[PDB]
Amino acid sequence: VKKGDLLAEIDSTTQINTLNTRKAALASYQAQLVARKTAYDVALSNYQRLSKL
Amino acid sequence: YGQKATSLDTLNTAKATLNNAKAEMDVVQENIKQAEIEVNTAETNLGYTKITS
Repeated sequence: VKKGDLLAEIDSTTQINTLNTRKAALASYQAQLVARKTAYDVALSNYQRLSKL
Repeated sequence: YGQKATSLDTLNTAKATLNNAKAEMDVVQENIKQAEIEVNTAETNLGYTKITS
């Protein structure tokens, strides 16, 4: 069996399901980034002006 | 108003409510006049204080 070869397999299920879990988490956290950034855009261009004035 | 927001509805206050201030002061000029006038005529109906020869 050449180094690093095909030998076994188990129930990878529980472990991939939780991988998919943890990639959904992320996949929403980036979608928080969307809003929790534009909110700052609306409040950067509000402030940078209101302060000048 | 050049600073993007300050809705026109509040610039228009200022415009028309400047001209109303200005003009409501003119009215009180013409009144100052009419009072200075009618007061000189009110001493010129007081010419008659010797009935000069």
